Amino acid sequence: AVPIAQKSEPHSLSSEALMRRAVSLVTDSTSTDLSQTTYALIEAITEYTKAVYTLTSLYRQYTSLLGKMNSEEEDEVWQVIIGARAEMTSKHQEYLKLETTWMTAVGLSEMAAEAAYQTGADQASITARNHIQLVKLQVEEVHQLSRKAETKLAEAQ
Amino acid sequence: LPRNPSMADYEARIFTFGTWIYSVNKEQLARAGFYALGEGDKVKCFHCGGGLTDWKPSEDPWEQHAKWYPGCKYLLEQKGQEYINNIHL
Repeated sequence: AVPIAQKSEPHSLSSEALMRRAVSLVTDSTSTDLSQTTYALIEAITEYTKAVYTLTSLYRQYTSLLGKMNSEEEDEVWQVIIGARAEMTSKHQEYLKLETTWMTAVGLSEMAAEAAYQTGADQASITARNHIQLVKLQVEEVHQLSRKAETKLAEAQ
Repeated sequence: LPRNPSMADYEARIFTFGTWIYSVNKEQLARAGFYALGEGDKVKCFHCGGGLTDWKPSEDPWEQHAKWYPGCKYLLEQKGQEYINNIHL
């Protein structure tokens, strides 16, 4: 047997048209937001991590100077640790804010990918799916490096 | 899914109460899913994103998460529905 050659119905439900364009506009909009938010989040985690190991080194030094310092000095070292602590906190706060935003962008990108899949747009589907995949990979890795630094700060406490 | 997966760990959350000047217990707060926001006694749940302030001397953090944010799925996973329901009575 051979397939039946056909064609006649336009397959024109307004809903069909709206749904297909919606899928395309949204996959693009989420692509944009995912890249943009992933960059901002990674950058904030990197800046936060810097604030962490800075405080870690401040502690390692203060610990090294235990005894060697005297009254005023021990106090001056501490004011620096106080200001450093505050910096790390502010960077942490910013990083958590952007982590939530990235979570939304990722969720929204997955929605679009699934929709493109449902509507048969495999190309847009796979691209977005591969993109989400990469972005998740990189953000997990930077977070892990970030945990390493946090552990060393703790150990230095 | 949590709003802040990075704070899904207890140790991550308790690390935020390093310098806590309030009587509300920080281990209990961290156990109930909260991490300090770094201002006042403001805390927020890593999962539902719910924030609480103005704590009282002897207050139960889990009691307060169930009170104010009964819909938190971290809360029911840890305390169950009857617990949350009892709080709403």
